[PDB]
Amino acid sequence: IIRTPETHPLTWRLRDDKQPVWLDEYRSKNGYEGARKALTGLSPDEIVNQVKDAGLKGRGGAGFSTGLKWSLMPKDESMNIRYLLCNADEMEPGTYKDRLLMEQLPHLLVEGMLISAFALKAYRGYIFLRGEYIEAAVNLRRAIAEATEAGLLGKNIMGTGFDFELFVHTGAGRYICGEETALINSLEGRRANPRSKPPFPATSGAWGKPTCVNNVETLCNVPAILANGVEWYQNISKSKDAGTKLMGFSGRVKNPGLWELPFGTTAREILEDYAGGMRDGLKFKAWQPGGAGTDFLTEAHLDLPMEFESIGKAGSRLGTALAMAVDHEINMVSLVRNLEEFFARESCGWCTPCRDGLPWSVKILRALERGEGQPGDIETLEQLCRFLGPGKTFCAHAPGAVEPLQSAIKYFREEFEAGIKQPFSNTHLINGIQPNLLK
Amino acid sequence: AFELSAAEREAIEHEMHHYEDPRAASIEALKIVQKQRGWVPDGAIHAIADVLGIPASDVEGVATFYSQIFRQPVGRHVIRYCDSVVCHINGYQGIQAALEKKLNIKPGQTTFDGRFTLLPTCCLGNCDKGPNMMIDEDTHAHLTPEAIPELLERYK
Amino acid sequence: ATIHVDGKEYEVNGADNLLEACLSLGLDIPYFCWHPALGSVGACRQCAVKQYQNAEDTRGRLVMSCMTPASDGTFISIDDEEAKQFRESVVEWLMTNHPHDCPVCEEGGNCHLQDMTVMTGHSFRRYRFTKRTHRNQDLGPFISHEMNRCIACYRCVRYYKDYAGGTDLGVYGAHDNVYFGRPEDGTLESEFSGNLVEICPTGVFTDKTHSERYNRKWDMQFAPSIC
Amino acid sequence: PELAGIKDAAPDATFRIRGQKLAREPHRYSGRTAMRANISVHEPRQPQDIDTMFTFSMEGNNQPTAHRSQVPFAWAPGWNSPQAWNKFQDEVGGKLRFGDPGVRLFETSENGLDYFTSVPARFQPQDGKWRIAPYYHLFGSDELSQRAPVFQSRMPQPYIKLNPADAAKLGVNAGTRVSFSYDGNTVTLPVEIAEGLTAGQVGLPMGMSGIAPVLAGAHLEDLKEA
Amino acid sequence: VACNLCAVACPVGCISLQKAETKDGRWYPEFFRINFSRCIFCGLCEEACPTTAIQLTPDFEMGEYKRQDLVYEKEDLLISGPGKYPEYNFYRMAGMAIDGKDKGEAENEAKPIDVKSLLP
Ligand SMILES: Cc1cc2nc3c(=O)[nH]c(=O)nc-3n(C[C@H](O)[C@H](O)[C@H](O)COP(=O)(O)O)c2cc1C
Ligand code: SF4
Ligand code: SF4
Ligand code: SF4
Ligand code: SF4
Ligand code: SF4
Ligand code: FES
Ligand code: FES
Repeated sequence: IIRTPETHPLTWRLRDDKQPVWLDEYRSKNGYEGARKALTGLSPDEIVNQVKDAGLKGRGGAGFSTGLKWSLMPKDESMNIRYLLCNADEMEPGTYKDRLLMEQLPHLLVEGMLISAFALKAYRGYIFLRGEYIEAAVNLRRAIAEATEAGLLGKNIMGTGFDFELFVHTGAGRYICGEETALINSLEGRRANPRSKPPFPATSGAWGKPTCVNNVETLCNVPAILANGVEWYQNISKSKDAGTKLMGFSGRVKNPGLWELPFGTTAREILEDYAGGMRDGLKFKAWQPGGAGTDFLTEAHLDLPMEFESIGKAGSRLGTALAMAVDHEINMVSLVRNLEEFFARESCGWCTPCRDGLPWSVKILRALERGEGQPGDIETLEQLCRFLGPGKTFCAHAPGAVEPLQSAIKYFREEFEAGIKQPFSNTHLINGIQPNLLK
Repeated sequence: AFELSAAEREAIEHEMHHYEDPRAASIEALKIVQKQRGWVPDGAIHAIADVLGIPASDVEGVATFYSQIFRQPVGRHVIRYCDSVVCHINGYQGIQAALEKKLNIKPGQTTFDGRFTLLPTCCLGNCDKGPNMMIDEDTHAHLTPEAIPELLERYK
Repeated sequence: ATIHVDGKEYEVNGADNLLEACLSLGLDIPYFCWHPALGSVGACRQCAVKQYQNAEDTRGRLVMSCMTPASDGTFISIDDEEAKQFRESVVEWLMTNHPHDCPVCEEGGNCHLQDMTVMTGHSFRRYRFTKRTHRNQDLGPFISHEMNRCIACYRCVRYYKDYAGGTDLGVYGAHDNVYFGRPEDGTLESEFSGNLVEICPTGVFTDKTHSERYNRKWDMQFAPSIC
Repeated sequence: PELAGIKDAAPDATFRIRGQKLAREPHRYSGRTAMRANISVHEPRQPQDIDTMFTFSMEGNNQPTAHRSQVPFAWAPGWNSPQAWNKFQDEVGGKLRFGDPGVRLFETSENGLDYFTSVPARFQPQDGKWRIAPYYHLFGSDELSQRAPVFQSRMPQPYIKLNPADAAKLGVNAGTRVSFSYDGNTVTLPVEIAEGLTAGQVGLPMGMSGIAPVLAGAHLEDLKEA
Repeated sequence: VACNLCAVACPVGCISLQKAETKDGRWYPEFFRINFSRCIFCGLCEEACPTTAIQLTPDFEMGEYKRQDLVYEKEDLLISGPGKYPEYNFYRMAGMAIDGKDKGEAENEAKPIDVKSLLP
């Protein structure tokens, strides 16, 4: 499938030989031209206004607009010490787009984050990459060397005079590091604990300085918006959400992978066209749109476009728009057990409900796996999910943790009741004491 | 008995001028010691605290918070098989059973000769080619239980 | 300021948080992670109250009273069923891994966790799985360590590091395996390490000098004196 | 008359809270008919307190709203922890209700002092004489605290602190026992090297056994290796 | 375990004891005395015992010649068997390490996981 730049402004310069694009080929295919336009004839506040007009939203899963985040910094010009972060952690399961992006296109991310720094007067930049991306780190370091030897980073960038430098910090294997405040805390060298709001990271981020963190996909969609105009970017997808998105399916399908699709595309159009359906003798039991932290959906929700507001009233979230399909052979009890086990062993453990209730749900699901369920387990799961909502915990990791649990409860309750076999026996008989027969 | 080498100290200092806070180089210093020795011993926490200036409690908390920084001694090669949801759909249970049959150990334990250490890990970013297994510099994909003895014999 | 607690009008300080304003009035709100001297971090999730936007609101919103400022005209409820259910659930989650140690614990009868378990009305156990255990460090001749009783409320690290300016007490590990103590065995080097026996709401840090010849708080003959 | 403020430090023995005294022990004080039963099965006298407003018994007052300032212990119904001080305060984290106990003897004077013109000279290290530098210890300086048996493991061993230059001059290393004579008595101590000390001084632990705190600021004679 | 719950639960206050600790860390009474001239035989101490150590037995013949000899010390109270509760042992449930029970060896307790362990 040929991806023209008119409707695919992100994946039109890709190579089919699985080889990275260096500085020469990137500069040949419209490299560092819009960045030159912004650094020469366009004010940083005008770039912020262009982002406002384009309606660029966050690609990390929250859906927050980039212009509102960029405009939340204070107007005090004395705070010149400013930091810009690229969230290349990709710690969410079921998401593999950033590895494929970084293995063949580092320079687009570098250019887009350079413009995002110039538009926000950010003097320092960091790419927070996960620690298991070895070849991605090697390619990123080689891109750093090639950009520094060409003058693209450092002092006197093409006569503009803007001082900027980028460093790459590798992760150390924790899922909670992906959150913005926790990424700021882990960048400072402390334990990756999130920070409550108030305060806000736009005011006091990294080391108290103004600091903004953007996703890799957002920082790669920025050059297309800046170079090919704003109204042209608005004229790509005709919906409430404007732009494109990296999309794809994974898990027991014919053609797993990554493609680029505009907003408003229905979820069925990736099944039989891009993925080509599943393997032999597999029934569509469930699917999950936005990685491990999103609600499961059924076949009735498959005919529904992948937007933010479209999934908003559907009882789920768009997430990273990298769905995963669960067939009839995989039981949902074991799947939810594995999801909650991941969310419990990779939780940060700050606040009481997630820290001391996710192991309870994990043990309940372990009992339901072995048939050792007891009457009072599913109700415990509902009570924990109700008491783990947005703001019921310290952050939003735990609402995303128990979104799959409540989704599998709502849609597949009959598979969970089959694990309840023995009656509720919490006490054991003590010889000499008559038990209190509760009714 | 611990002593940071000149190369390790130079690498830690080189990471230290990257950030404006010497505390920010704690994770990278721990990873440097991890690369240069294979694990972080008890004296390494105090050495990193002395070099950086932060207390040893902060370095110990950073080392014990992250899963990819090892505080207990491991073997020559570590095995980090993905056990997340997509690799569960792809069936990592057969891979884990084959690994436990070959190495004759438990997940989290090490072999008697220190040849391998069996560990689970988080998402490896390779869902489309699941299941995946992470050795020191390799991301093995499209795993089958029959190919596990063939894959484990190429590492010594 | 002016707050409406269960329909009753109360005059409080506007700069105070809601938990300290309600505690100053004699109203009982369960809390662990808040201390008057150490500030607030909102870890234990125990001080939930239902705040209403205006005078006539039905659903409200569950909020943390140690983060909520006591602004003028603030309508809250403490004894309504949703907030009590949430606080009982938080106490129950704290009680899942807590050891069966009250008779052989020096904090029995002097325990904040016992008081808040009783205050929330939680007395029936429905947890049947295993409970996590921890090895006990040696903290010297003054402080006795028992990490099974911890509820991960982060008051010790806050006091010892931020307040007391110590350097050899920290939190280690993640999720429910967080460990509070020194990196290795040794004496707590701070000159104010003894205040951990009152900062800690549980029996993790106990007076070892008292532990040698121990008696409960009700059996003690007290007098006000000067050191 | 300069100590005339100590009358207001606490009320006298006739002070009552609605007629009753202040209880020393809590309401659930136990074992009262058995704590002395091994000596005699007859219960003794409750000790009478003619000096203070307190009683050696249950029968008193410890209400958090009692109009008083001397609170023997914090206890409230449902608050058995040290968080009952919240009940005993007017506002939490503030003062004790009905005022904090204690009274300042003197107010701030209107007119101050004058500048002390006696500026001391520099410290000149003389040969043969060593200036004693006081090194106080939280466990070991107050005499009654050293008497406590639990402080004998927390206190450090008595080490005499020396400059590296002075240690080079005498030729003694760290840990070596050196003897010094003060007031005609020779005592030996092991040497610890202090880099932060200055030359011509010698560090000594004030308050320990044999080293009185009066030794601070005094000369020391015959510092030689034992 | 010398937890003093019986002594405070006694409405007459005729139980006196003191906590002592062995080298392995288990708790026991250094002494235990009951003033039986004061005891009303109400069974509140037995009801308040969390270890079922203190018990009231079917024995009424306790008449004495001297009132001082109605103070029963620990050597007169501790019997050779389990009494009316033959199987209960509190130290199988307590989460404090003694001889014969390390951490994690009590009922419904997992093995202690060190923070230096390799598991995620
Ligand atoms: C628990 C949690 C984990 C997250 N993990 C990642 C991640 O691994 N990679 C990523 O790019 N964003 C991740 N995010 C999203 C961002 O960290 C952040 O919440 C925000 O949505 C970023 O907005 P952006 O798309 O404009 O960059 C995570 C968010 C949460 C709440
Ligand atoms: S919800 Fe879980 S991950 Fe988030 S702050 Fe609370 S303990 Fe940490
Ligand atoms: S800390 Fe409190 S709740 Fe825990 S065992 Fe001790 S007295 Fe009981
Ligand atoms: S040891 Fe005590 S003060 Fe510290 S977190 Fe645990 S319960 Fe809180
Ligand atoms: S039975 Fe006797 S010793 Fe026991 S509580 Fe009653 S009066 Fe006290
Ligand atoms: S007899 Fe029972 S209630 Fe009394 S101190 Fe001993 S264990 Fe506690
Ligand atoms: S789920 Fe295993 S590589 Fe992503
Ligand atoms: S006291 Fe408010 S959450 Fe802890």
